[PDB]
Amino acid sequence: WKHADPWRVLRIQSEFVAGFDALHEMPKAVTVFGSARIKEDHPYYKAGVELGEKLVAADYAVVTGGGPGLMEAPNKGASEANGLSVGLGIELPHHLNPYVDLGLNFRYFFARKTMFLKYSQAFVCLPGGFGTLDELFEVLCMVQTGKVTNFPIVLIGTEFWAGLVDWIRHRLVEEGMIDEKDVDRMLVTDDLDQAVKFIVDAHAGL
Amino acid sequence: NWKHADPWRVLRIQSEFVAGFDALHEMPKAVTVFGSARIKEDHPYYKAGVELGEKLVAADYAVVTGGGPGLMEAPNKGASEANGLSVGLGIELQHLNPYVDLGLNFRYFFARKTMFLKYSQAFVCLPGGFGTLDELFEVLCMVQTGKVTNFPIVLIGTEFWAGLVDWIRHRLVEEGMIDEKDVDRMLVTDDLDQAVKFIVDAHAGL
Amino acid sequence: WKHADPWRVLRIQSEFVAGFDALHEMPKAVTVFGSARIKEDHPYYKAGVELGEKLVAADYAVVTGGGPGLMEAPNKGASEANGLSVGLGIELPHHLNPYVDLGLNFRYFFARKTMFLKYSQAFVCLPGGFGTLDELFEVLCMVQTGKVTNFPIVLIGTEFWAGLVDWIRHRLVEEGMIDEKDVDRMLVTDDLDQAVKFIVDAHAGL
Amino acid sequence: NWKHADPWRVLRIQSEFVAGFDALHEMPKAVTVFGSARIKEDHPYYKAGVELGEKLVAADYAVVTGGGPGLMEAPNKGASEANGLSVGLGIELQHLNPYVDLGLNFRYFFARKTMFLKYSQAFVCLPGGFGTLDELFEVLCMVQTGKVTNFPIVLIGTEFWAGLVDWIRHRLVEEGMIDEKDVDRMLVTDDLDQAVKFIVDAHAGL
Amino acid sequence: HNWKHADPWRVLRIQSEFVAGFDALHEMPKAVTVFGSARIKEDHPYYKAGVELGEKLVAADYAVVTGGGPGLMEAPNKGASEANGLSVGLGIELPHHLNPYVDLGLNFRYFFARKTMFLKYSQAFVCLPGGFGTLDELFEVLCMVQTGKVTNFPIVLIGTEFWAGLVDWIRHRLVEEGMIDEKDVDRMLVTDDLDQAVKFIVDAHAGL
Amino acid sequence: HNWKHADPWRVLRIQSEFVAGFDALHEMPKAVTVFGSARIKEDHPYYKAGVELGEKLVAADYAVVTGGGPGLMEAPNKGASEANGLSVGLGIELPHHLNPYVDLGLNFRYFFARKTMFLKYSQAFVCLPGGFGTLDELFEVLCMVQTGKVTNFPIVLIGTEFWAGLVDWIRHRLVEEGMIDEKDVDRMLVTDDLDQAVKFIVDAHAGL
Ligand SMILES: [Cl-]
Ligand SMILES: [Cl-]
Ligand SMILES: [Cl-]
Ligand SMILES: [Cl-]
Ligand SMILES: [Cl-]
Ligand SMILES: [Cl-]
Ligand SMILES: [Cl-]
Ligand SMILES: [Cl-]
Ligand SMILES: [Cl-]
Ligand SMILES: [Cl-]
Repeated sequence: WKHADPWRVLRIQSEFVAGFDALHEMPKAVTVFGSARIKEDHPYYKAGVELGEKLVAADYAVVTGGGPGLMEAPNKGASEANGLSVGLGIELPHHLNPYVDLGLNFRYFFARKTMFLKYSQAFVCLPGGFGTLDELFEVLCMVQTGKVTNFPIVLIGTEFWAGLVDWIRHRLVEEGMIDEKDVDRMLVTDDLDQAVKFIVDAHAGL
Repeated sequence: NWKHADPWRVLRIQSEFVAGFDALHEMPKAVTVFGSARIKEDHPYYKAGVELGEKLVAADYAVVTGGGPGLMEAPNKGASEANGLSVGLGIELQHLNPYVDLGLNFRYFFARKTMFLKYSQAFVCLPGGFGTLDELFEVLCMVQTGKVTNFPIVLIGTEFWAGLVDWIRHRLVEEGMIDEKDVDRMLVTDDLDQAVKFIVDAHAGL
Repeated sequence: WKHADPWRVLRIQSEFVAGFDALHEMPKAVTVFGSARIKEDHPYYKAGVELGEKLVAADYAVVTGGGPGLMEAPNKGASEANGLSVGLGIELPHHLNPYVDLGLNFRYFFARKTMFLKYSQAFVCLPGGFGTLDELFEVLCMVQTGKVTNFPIVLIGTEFWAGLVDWIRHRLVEEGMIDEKDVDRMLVTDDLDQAVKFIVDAHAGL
Repeated sequence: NWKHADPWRVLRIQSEFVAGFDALHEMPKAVTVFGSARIKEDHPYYKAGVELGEKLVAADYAVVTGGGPGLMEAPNKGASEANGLSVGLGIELQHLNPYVDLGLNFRYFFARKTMFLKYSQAFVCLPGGFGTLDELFEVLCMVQTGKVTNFPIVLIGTEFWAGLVDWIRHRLVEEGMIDEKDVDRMLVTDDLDQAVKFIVDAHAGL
Repeated sequence: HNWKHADPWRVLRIQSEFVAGFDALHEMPKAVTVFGSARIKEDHPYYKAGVELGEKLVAADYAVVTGGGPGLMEAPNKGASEANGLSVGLGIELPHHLNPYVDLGLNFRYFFARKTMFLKYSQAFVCLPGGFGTLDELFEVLCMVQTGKVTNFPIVLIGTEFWAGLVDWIRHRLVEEGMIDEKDVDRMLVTDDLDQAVKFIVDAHAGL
Repeated sequence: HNWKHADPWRVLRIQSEFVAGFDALHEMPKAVTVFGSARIKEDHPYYKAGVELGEKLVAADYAVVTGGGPGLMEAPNKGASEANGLSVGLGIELPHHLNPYVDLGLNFRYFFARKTMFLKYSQAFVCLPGGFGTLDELFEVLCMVQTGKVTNFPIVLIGTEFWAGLVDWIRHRLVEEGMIDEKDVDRMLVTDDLDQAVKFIVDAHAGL
């Protein structure tokens, strides 16, 4: 019965109840994603740290998936600036980083994803792999369909993201897969103050 | 406003899992096919999705789509007209295309997505926008992390997908954000029988 | 809605699902209770430690409420003998001891109590206060009513328990509140080998 | 044997909480009264429980019991015959005594117990066996830990309870397992108006 | 609360135990009762002595009757049973069965009924070392011998070193203060020699 | 995919922008277009120069037309508006509004339509320091002056130090290699004196 569907449905539920209950009081927040593999002496990591700090300076909780690399970097920045640093972890066949103040673990991928969208009001993507891209395209869809509103999307690293963005222009816009505004609405930058200000300005007057 | 609050959200989520697990319980082996909703029937990508549907049914697979128009309908048409099993898992936003034999409509994005991974053993991406991309990188990340196994990923459209693949293959691999096998494992092709035999072979002996 | 009954019922459920799921694989076990206030240099604590070790030597997991004092003592004994030491903690207006290997935290008192009874097959009470006595009388009731069977109850500390046992004889038996066997079935001892053997012997042939 | 397995246990537990929260939703202020089920109507303890029921209703309380015979029936009779609100929360093991105006039957011990703490603001213990003792030390421990507040505890029967109180007061206090106020706070008396006024006073100004 | 927990039923239960005991033991052949500590284990010298005693009693054609429990009650039951003699156990029901060497077992709720059966259906008492349960039967038989309620009822203590201090106190204090007469104590044999014990019994029963 | 994303609709949209622009600006009084970097902030000396330029242009009875964005487009709009002159902004629609000092604003999707409106409805160009958008308009007006498609159309660069290296290259390299004639470059004024700039324009427009 443990692996059968009746228990499963109950377990799924149980995980949604737990998540919603533990995050119910969350203040305004930004979710930051990026590669788990990048090390602490890398420029992207330094930026992630600086991004953490500046978001807290703008009164935002920082939410990440709680792993190492470019999840750690923004948690570290936020925590050491004495803001609220949240890590929403996932059980993988593959542990929360030491800079997560409010740590949650999720068994179900789909429950954890829902949390990011329900308890933050913008996404910033530092450079990453498939996990980062999975989140980026999900939120681009949610914005495009109106399931979330006033939800800024920012990409950090111009060198890094250029190829993807060019392809989405050069091919998806050109072929009518998306509207121009679906890609245009994203900010792509190397400037963290402008990244934060872009978020503040889109959230001004709620 | 109980209708927008958590207790009701939880019951609705449960209701959706239950309805999908019940309806999909008996599913034989299957392939999920993704692609842009906006492409019309006289387009070559559409004609290709009809023929893919047909060949998948000739290989004894059920064909699963998101249930909408365009390149979700094409494979449902192919599969349907070949007298195999055609499935559409819609999202509430419009109705299921008229070539769905087994239809379900989901309100929750994340619930629908789960059902693709649970009730099919391969993903084929026809050209598409952000909804297709979102599904592609979700599966790439499930394969990468071992959460699914023997789960082939095919992209149809060499010209369309080239530039994405080139960015992945050069940005992500070179910066060390994925391993080279993580991208090489997927098939990129315009040859539909080669796509099907790719899938068959990866499922050999189950 | 958070403090209202619909969410509450869902939360209650969620906690039962989580507990049953995490303890489902438990091997045979004994629950040990006792005072949280007793210190590590006290005779009762030494006995609790020795009790831990001997239960593991008889192939039993040791389950406690995970707090300090005479919960810690049996966890320590069991853990340092490389057996399975379980701590089932409770959120109080009042943290698991360092010798808990499998630690769970419960919001609901009634869910945590159910766990002790469902995932152990005997109770041993070291000397304690009201929390210990609450558990002792609950299990005495469950045995008396047949809700659990082959469930040995042992009290440790002859000097300590004498007054209570004498009163339950001198008054509850004499007045017909309970049958003689309801108190007689308990072993009261200072001898830990005999405490363990009493449990082994009552569990022999399942 | 789905009927003894966890999925069904969970649904049954939920069903029981829901049914109790629904039926008890509107409860005015109340006292729970405990005592042995085996004492008959011509006994003085029974006569005392009838008069206690009556006086509780004269003080504008509903009277809550476990719903069975003996010293659970006596207060239901007193309360009932004085035209106040008489409640019985039975346990499945037999039926509710005939003086219950508002009856519910529970299969789960732990669910029933919760409802006493949630839907009454004082416990009175007539002489009883292990079921009474179990409830008494549960409330003692809730009061001690701050989980309930302004929650008076009265024991009726000075002769009957003396020896328990003397053991507590000397063993537990002297060995440092409880503080002296933890036992002094309860009232032990044969005077029923003194018992009621004890409760009224502890609830003064709500 | 219950009829069962009140004097009318208690009197019926009492009667029941006398009846069942008198009925089951009525036909007993000649017999010795052996008492001693329930706590001693099978590897202790006393245990081994108890086994040999049961064996020798049966070679003298006696049934061997005990309290039917463990330790130095089981030992003489073992001895007797394994020599193909009659081994009897009259147990007392206690919180937390008869030992496996008892071949005619009865079980008593009432200590006082059980104690009557030892005096009525055996004709000698032998006390291996023991505690308060043993000392209880000893002083009862001694008072039954002194009052004449039993006649020709030899009493033997085994373990000279174990018993010496009790027997010295009884002589130096009870005799000297006139609480007993000297023959009330001189008539017990105290010895370590089991053949002498059994011979004391045989000889005491002979010429009757 | 959409009618909207195809050439028939594009041609209609193009026509629409010319029509709306020709319609709205048809009545314009005499005007100068000012260009310069969108990136400079309001505390920079160039910004302050831009404000003063707008003020002085309006005192010479010119409307002041800009690209309607921030930085050194907003500065002359501010100058002009706050002197009670006509301040015009012809914006280009870009990912991520007209500046708040624009009092006659239009917004263009098509860069090429917008660039036509600057040439058709102003009679002088002044370029504050700027980047590639600025240099683009400069070399277009210069080519329109050299080809005779506009006449009596003065061109002024502000910031002698900023512009010197461009103007030196144009003389030492384009003239010397015969790519332009020397008057094609000598006819621009380069200066830091805003009254001289405005006087160069006035004088160039006089006696016509
Ligand atoms: Cl798509
Ligand atoms: Cl193709
Ligand atoms: Cl009771
Ligand atoms: Cl009383
Ligand atoms: Cl003894
Ligand atoms: Cl000896
Ligand atoms: Cl001798
Ligand atoms: Cl520019
Ligand atoms: Cl200047
Ligand atoms: Cl000058």
